[PDB]
Amino acid sequence: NMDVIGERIRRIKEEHSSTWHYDDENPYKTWAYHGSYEVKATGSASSMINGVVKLLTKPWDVVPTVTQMAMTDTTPFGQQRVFKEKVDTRTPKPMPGTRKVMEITAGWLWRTLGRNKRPRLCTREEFTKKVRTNDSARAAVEDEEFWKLVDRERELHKQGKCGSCVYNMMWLGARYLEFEALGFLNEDHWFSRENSYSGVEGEGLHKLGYILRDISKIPGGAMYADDTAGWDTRITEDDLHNEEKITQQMDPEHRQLANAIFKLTYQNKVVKVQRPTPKGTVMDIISRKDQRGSGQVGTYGLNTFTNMEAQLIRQMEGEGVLSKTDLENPHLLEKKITQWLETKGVERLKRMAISGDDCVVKPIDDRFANALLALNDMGKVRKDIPQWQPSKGWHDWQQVPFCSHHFHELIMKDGRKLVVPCRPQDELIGRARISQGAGWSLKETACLGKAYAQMWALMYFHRRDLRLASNAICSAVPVHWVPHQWMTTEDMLTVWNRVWIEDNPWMEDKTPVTTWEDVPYLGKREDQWCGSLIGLTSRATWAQNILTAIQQVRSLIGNEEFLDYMPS
Ligand SMILES: CC(=O)Oc1ccc2oc(=O)sc2c1
Ligand SMILES: [Zn+2]
Ligand SMILES: [Zn+2]
Repeated sequence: NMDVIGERIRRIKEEHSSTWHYDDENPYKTWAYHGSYEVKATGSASSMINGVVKLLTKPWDVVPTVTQMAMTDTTPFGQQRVFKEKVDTRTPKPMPGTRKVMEITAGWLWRTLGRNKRPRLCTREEFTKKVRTNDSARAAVEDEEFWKLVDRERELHKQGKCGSCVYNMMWLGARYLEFEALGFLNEDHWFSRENSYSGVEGEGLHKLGYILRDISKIPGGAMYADDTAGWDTRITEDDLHNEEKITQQMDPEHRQLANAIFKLTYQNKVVKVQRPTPKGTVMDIISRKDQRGSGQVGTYGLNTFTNMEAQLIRQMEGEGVLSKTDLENPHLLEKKITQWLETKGVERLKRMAISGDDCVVKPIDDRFANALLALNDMGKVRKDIPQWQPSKGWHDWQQVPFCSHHFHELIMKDGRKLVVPCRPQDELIGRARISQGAGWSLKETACLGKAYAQMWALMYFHRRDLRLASNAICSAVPVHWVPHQWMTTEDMLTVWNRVWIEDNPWMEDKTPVTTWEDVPYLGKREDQWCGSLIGLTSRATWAQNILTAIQQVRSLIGNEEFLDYMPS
């Protein structure tokens, strides 16, 4: 406990020797509380509306989901409330047999993931380049020799000590050191689909639907997509020990630094959290030994790894490999587990799409639906369902939720088929109406709106309202103002052809599309089912007079150069 985190706590208290105290009105139940000092609030109850896209989406002024997205509470008041929900709980220890199959599966999964690639340290030059292309963390620290502070803390890590690696709910220094030891998982694409079979790292939203359709071709039962209640809070001490096994593939200098990250920063953590008190705002210093910190490099990759392991074990239980007697058995035999992993594991990974805590799996049959002993005992309890009620799956991949989307198959006029991402339209419009940052000119606000308009033309062109609104936004913003593929000056029909035709591996016929008229929409019934306002008179009035709203935005912007992108 204190031998690992003590030095960090001593430096925090010494820096704030004035106003340091032990408040017993602290609410912490499952975290170790250490002390508090005096800062005052950072955050807001709601953020600003993007006025450009708001002026151009008037019928959605009267939509409750759009209004709610007036940002969440980042104030210390709102910060303490998120803490009560799930962060301040304890996950029960898994049973001894459960712990063993997790260890066996983790060993096999890391060896499979490391079959072609080798771990490596990441570099100051990589970290610096990443920042520039996107005790405070800015683009201003990497040009200053603050790398000597990084250098001094690394020497502590090499001795098994930690001095200043703390996260809140040098800071950039702690995150560089984590990137240095574990950044290879992301930078060398360990969870790409080719390397991990279940992963989708770097695939991109326009590919996820095609992947789901490919999974549907595998013989088996329904497709299951269970959400876990607060996944990051359900990462156990056993989970962290299993994730640590990647260090066995490292060179000793690398192993030493990654072992320091795992033991001192993941399996012992020191956290700052703001709290309101009748005297004001207060920064509390807390610590615990399990759960995952969301503000960390490698959070995504390690969550993907542990979810891959968890879903494999659930497939195991569905197929009869694991029983309740096995999960309780402290002397469980490895044989049947290893044999299943070596004969079936890769085939079973291919039945899954897994992005962090988000998973889709198509097991060999539907026994999986009621295979819940290991899933619950591992702590990955499903959200908003009785603990032992069978999972409900889908027999249409187009109904499966993944990455906050579902995916529609679209027949183009020329007969070729697209697979497009989609979500309830109010979520897309509600997000595009939110800017963040207080001191943002009309120009920066117009550029962000243009950025949303280009994403809509590239990803959501098939929704009638969004293509209209996207065209209206781009007509209202100067053509020469410029805001992953939707941040450029290229003609959006050109970018569309590159993404959906040219570089699309599921499009055999590379024949380019020459007009937006050849770019299809969802069927009208599906468009309305997914939130379209087409068919309402307030939408027809908006569409009919949209040039008026465009010209009003142009009048206020000034005498810049505008192009008309023809919105009705
Ligand atoms: C064929 C065509 O002109 O389509 C578009 C649509 C939106 C848009 O926003 C830009 O910056 S360029 C651009 C082109
Ligand atoms: Zn440290
Ligand atoms: Zn849809």
